[PDB]
Amino acid sequence: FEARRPKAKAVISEIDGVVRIEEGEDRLSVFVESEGFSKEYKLPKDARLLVKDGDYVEAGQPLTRGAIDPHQLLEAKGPEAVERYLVDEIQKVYRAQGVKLHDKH
Amino acid sequence: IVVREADCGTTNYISVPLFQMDEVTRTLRLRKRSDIESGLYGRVLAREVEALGRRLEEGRYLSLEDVHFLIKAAEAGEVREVPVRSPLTCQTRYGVCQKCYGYDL
Ligand SMILES: [Zn+2]
Repeated sequence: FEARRPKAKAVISEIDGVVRIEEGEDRLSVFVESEGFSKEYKLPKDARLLVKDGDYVEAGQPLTRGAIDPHQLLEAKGPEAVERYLVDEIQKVYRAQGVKLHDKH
Repeated sequence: IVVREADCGTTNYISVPLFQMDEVTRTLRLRKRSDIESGLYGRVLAREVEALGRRLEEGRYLSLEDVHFLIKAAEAGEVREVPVRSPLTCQTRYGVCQKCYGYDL
């Protein structure tokens, strides 16, 4: 509700690229490169990523596990998916606890 | 936020699939009853709906039986997406509308 930066924050692609895993036994970095673009992502060897090498990615798609920063995916995927993930998580915890309520609210 | 215009007059909407993909299990599954019941009950269709031979007129309000029918229609595999008027898409300014809101619970 406060759109605060997650503690466990997970990285997300900024475009629709291809995946390239690169690990020099220091930093496990995963590049995401398009046809006319490219950018890498500095990632720690600890948190396991969700995308296997060579795979195709989508805009704002999560590369690693953990909560997604609201503003981050906002300027990536779009406002549509934003609303979605927001309410989806709130209902995640609420439904988990065993309290049902309409999404409208 | 107050209901002012009974109809804002927008065309926008959001679809809400009844299928939430199970993680580590891959294969998609139907959102258990309470989940769907909490999203489609007291709603208003944004567009026409065809499946199982019965037709849902655009602008038809939903009740328990309605959402249950959609559930069955999903299980049969005739529908997945659910076009509805959301409080978000609502163009009512400084408030909301009827069609975009729903049933007074
Ligand atoms: Zn409205």
